[PDB]
Amino acid sequence: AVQQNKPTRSKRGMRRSHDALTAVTSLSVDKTSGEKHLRHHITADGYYRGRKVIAK
Amino acid sequence: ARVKRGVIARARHKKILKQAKGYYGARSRVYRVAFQAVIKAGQYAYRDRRQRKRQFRQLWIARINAAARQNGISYSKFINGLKKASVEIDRKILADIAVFDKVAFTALVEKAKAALA
Amino acid sequence: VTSKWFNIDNKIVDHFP
Amino acid sequence: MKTFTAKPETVKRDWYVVDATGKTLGRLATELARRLRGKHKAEYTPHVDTGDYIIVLNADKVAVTGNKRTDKVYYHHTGHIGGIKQATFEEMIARRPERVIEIAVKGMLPKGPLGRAMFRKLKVYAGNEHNHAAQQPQVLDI
Amino acid sequence: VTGSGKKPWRQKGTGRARSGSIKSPIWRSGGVTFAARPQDHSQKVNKKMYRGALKSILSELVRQDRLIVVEKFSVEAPKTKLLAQKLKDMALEDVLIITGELDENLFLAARNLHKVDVRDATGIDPVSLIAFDKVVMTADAVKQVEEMLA
Amino acid sequence: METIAKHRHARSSAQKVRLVADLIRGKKVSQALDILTYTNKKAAVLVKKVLESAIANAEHNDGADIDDLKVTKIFVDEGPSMKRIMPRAKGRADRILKRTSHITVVVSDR
RNA sequence: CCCCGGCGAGGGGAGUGAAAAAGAACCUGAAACCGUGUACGUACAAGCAGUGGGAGCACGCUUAGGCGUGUGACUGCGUAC
RNA sequence: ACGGGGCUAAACCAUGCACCGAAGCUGCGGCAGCGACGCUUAUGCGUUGUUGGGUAGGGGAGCGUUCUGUAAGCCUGCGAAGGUGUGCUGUGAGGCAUGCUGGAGGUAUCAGAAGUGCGAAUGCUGACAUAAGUAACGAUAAAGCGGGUGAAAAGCCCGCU
Ligand SMILES: N[C@@H](Cc1c[nH]c2ccccc12)C(=O)O
Ligand SMILES: [K+]
Ligand SMILES: [K+]
Ligand SMILES: [K+]
Ligand SMILES: [K+]
Ligand SMILES: [K+]
Ligand SMILES: [K+]
Ligand SMILES: [K+]
Ligand SMILES: [K+]
Ligand SMILES: [K+]
Ligand SMILES: [Mg+2]
Ligand SMILES: [Mg+2]
Ligand SMILES: [Mg+2]
Ligand SMILES: [Mg+2]
Ligand SMILES: [Mg+2]
Ligand SMILES: [Mg+2]
Ligand SMILES: [Mg+2]
Ligand SMILES: [Mg+2]
Ligand SMILES: [Mg+2]
Ligand SMILES: [Mg+2]
Ligand SMILES: [Mg+2]
Ligand SMILES: [Mg+2]
Ligand SMILES: [Mg+2]
Ligand SMILES: [Mg+2]
Ligand SMILES: [Mg+2]
Ligand SMILES: [Mg+2]
Ligand SMILES: [Mg+2]
Ligand SMILES: [Mg+2]
Ligand SMILES: [Mg+2]
Ligand SMILES: [Mg+2]
Ligand SMILES: [Mg+2]
Ligand SMILES: [Mg+2]
Ligand SMILES: [Mg+2]
Ligand SMILES: [Mg+2]
Ligand SMILES: [Mg+2]
Ligand SMILES: [Mg+2]
Repeated sequence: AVQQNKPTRSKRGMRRSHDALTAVTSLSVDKTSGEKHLRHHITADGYYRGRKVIAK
Repeated sequence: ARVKRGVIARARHKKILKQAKGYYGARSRVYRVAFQAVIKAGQYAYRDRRQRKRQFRQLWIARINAAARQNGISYSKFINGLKKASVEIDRKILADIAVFDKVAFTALVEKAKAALA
Repeated sequence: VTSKWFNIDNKIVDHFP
Repeated sequence: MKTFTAKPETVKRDWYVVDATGKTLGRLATELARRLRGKHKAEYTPHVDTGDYIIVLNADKVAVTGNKRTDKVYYHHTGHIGGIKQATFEEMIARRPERVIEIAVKGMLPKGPLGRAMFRKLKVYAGNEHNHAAQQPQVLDI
Repeated sequence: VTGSGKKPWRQKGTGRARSGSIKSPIWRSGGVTFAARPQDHSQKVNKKMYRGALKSILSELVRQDRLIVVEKFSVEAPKTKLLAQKLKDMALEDVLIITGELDENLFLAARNLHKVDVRDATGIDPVSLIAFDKVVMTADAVKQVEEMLA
Repeated sequence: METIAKHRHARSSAQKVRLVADLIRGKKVSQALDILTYTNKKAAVLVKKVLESAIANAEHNDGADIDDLKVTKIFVDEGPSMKRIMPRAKGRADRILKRTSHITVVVSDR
């Protein structure tokens, strides 16, 4: 099926009121390294909750 | 002599789009839709210059009817009594007195009840 | 072109004789 | 000079209380609608609500003439198909005494967001007592 | 217009407006609808109407004193410097000189001056008389034009 | 002080990139940089490079300080399109538009 | 020439020029179309979306006053070409 | 199967007097057409009477566009045409003045000639929307991991399954 009238630029923007992205509320700070990371994720060099889990 | 329609067409399109300011949607953006909107708005303005003289009289009647009934007389009997007393005050003025000078609108009602008597 | 085979198919097109 | 227009933020509204015992249903509802709308004031403006607040007491003792007591029927539709429901005047006074007066006054007011604002100034009670003693309602033999 | 007489698409079924040629004036690069041909714009004026309008022009120049009559007008050498000085003495800026016979030297002197025209009584035309601000006719030229208009 | 960085002819449509730019409008560049690092969108990589570059124009050219810069003004504009052809069934063909963008970031220390 | 970037694309400065919003996609640079900012309206309200009436608000102007501009709650009438 | 609320009259019959009610008629201001008659026109004015809904259609009078003469004139780098606002003005088509952009042309008056005016033709060409960040991403033979390079590796190279 296809439209009978051209939907306006307000109906288009109302449909997109639910299309926004949500920012990450906070980043946890590592216990020893002191660097931010996603919560429950290892940091960018392999520290997770103090210990170094990936010595790479 | 070849004549190009460019400068002149733009002036005449921009005239109609200038009168269509405040209209929702394509009626203030698109010439085709805005031309019909400006024409239909000129028919309403002509028709409503006649109704402005009716809507306002209808309002003046209804404020005299309400102020007169506070003095114990209806509109139809109050207007008759002023013709019998040869008072030629306007309905636009009578409805004005009813709001701003309630002691002068009273004095008019005694004048009308007397002649109606 | 012209088709839109269902605008050529004459069972679909020639439905009201 | 232009005609005076009442301003929504400076209109004076007052509280009245009406007893509805033995009044005729429709011949009372027209006086309610007249004052709910403001037609009794020299400041009446069509697009402003200049009316008064009205309390109606004893709503279950209102009266109808003729055989309307058992023959007046109130229909409404629920939206679902086949949902046409009716009640007589007898049955609504039994169940919803206040609804009978409010239906009558509501059909006599203007339709639209201003006529719905007039209807909010009508307080209707089935009994004889009301909680608005703080508003100091005056008595109306209307 | 250069092109083909092929029909761009068939008459029915396409969903497009009927077209029959790529050279029609509706289309871009098509013909002109009422295209021009070379034309002759010359009109006819009766001999009497032409001569009757020179008499009005001439008798009107006299009324507004733009007709100046002399008996000799000539320069001794074909030099634009000489004719320029001669015209300054008579206080003339732009002028049409009408002479009985075309002087060999007065012609060559006057053609670098854009506000000066030297002409023979046989070749005066209506637009020249109205155009220039002053007209100078030698005496032998006045009698030549009087007979020509009769 | 106001500082600009642009990315003209970015290769993604404006509607997709506007989702990302609306996250960092009005934030400080410190918060903005770490928000952009943890959104899994292609447009966040593009926008982050324009932001890190505006920050750099502020010290070298304007002599500002990172600790108090804010993303005062960010927007995306529709750019030119590259038009292609997508062959469809039964002999028909379509028109693909590969849409681009212009990303502008403005950082101000005030 | 310097700076961010991938020894990128793109940009910010510096410089040339009368002009660089004349920067090679380069005179002028309209409209549709798409955005960012500010003022006002809008989440109990039914329809060719205007027109007549009209409060409130915002910004100007000048006063011993209400005028201009923007918006338009509520309201009569109104079924495009 | 009163337009509705409602109505025992807010129904019907008879009489009467008020009022409401139209772009009808009157009041006040203005414009134009046609007659009659005159300060005497000079083609106009004054008094007066009257008319002024309009399709097909007939009659009259104009605006603006490009080009030719007037014009080797006049305006213009102290800012032309074009673009974009604002104000004033005419019964209309329109005109005029000016802020900003623009950076070299424009053209009075009065005559002349027309490729002289666009919303429609399933009109023609170019740009750009809508549906919509939706369907789809082309055989249901199938991948998993380690190392390398690299700004970045599910897909590239190397190795084992
Ligand atoms: N419907 C089938 C067969 C078909 C092809 N061309 C047609 C024309 C008319 C009717 C049917 C057809 C298809 O599209 O492959
Ligand atoms: K050919
Ligand atoms: K020469
Ligand atoms: K420029
Ligand atoms: K524009
Ligand atoms: K309205
Ligand atoms: K200009
Ligand atoms: K068209
Ligand atoms: K889309
Ligand atoms: K697949
Ligand atoms: Mg079709
Ligand atoms: Mg051609
Ligand atoms: Mg001959
Ligand atoms: Mg396919
Ligand atoms: Mg094929
Ligand atoms: Mg420079
Ligand atoms: Mg140039
Ligand atoms: Mg340009
Ligand atoms: Mg609300
Ligand atoms: Mg409700
Ligand atoms: Mg009725
Ligand atoms: Mg009357
Ligand atoms: Mg009237
Ligand atoms: Mg009339
Ligand atoms: Mg007529
Ligand atoms: Mg010319
Ligand atoms: Mg011009
Ligand atoms: Mg034409
Ligand atoms: Mg038409
Ligand atoms: Mg194009
Ligand atoms: Mg499309
Ligand atoms: Mg869908
Ligand atoms: Mg789906
Ligand atoms: Mg899918
Ligand atoms: Mg595949
Ligand atoms: Mg791997």
